Amino acid sequence: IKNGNDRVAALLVKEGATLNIENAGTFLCTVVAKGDSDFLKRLLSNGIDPNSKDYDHRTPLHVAASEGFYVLAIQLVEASANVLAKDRWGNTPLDEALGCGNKMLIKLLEDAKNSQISS
Amino acid sequence: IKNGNDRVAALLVKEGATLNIENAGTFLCTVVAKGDSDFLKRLLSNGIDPNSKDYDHRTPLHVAASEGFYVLAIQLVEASANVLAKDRWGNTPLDEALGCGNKMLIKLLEDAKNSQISS
Amino acid sequence: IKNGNDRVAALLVKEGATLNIENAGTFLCTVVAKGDSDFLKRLLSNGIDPNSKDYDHRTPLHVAASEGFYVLAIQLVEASANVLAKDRWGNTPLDEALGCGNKMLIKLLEDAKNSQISS
Repeated sequence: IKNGNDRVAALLVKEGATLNIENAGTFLCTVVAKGDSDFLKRLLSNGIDPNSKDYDHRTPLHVAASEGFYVLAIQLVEASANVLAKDRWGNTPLDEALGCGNKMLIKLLEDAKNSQISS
Repeated sequence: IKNGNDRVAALLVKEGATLNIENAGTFLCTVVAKGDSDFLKRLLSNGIDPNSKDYDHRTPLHVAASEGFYVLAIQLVEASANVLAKDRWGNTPLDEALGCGNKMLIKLLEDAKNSQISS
Repeated sequence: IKNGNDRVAALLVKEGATLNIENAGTFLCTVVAKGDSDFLKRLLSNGIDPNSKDYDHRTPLHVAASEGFYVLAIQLVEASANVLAKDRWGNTPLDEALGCGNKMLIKLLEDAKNSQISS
């Protein structure tokens, strides 16, 4: 995946390939920090769980809201990985999105959270 | 350092060597999550920064103090680690240790706070 | 174990070896005094008794809990160490940990006490 050769990965997943990595929550949290949107798109194509949390119990929804990224959050919201999960500090990702700002993306995040809460 | 070969590690220090790891703050706070002490004790002997910030600007002192690591906290402050730091939301490591609740850690944090005040 | 050569240590275990040290209780409780975590962890892998009594009939759990060693306490109880022990004057390790004062240690001691009650 990191080499950009997704064609080979199709054969592997057809044979029963599983993407298991230690401390996946930390790995899935630092990818959005670098802004590698293309790299992140291939990750969810492998069926990896996006609800993993780091040592501080922070889902990728928390960092995406704090980072103020709209494109990354839109793809992450499509994965449907929780709506509002309390962290060690006790702050829900929805609350972090409102505090961070970005009303253009805050409304989209709120609508995505409302849709997730409705389901 | 990974295999504990301090004899070989000390040779490189004399001949000239340093630790160049991507996401030093993120990597260092992950080590303290497991709880190993000897692995990171020799790391500080190679000149690694103990105050490196993670993606959430969280010092390893915050990780050690919040979970309840005590023997590791004194090791970190032995490397002149800052104690008046703040997190992304805003919280001092001494306040975080006091918030969790530990008489022994509060006294150690107060001593660290006194050292910072004395400077 | 002294030099950390676990590779050589594991060979002796397979070929047949054991630790025969005079005053095992006195020696073991001295290990936790300095606070090294890697040294005593491999000791339990060789079958050393974690409940060996010292000259004052003090278990290593009492030494770790009284001073405030938390990461070592979970290591000792991982070797099926007794938690309802008594000292020469008479004091449970859970009571000693509670007497010193530690919210994290009290919960761990209560969990250890629950395991002893469940048996």
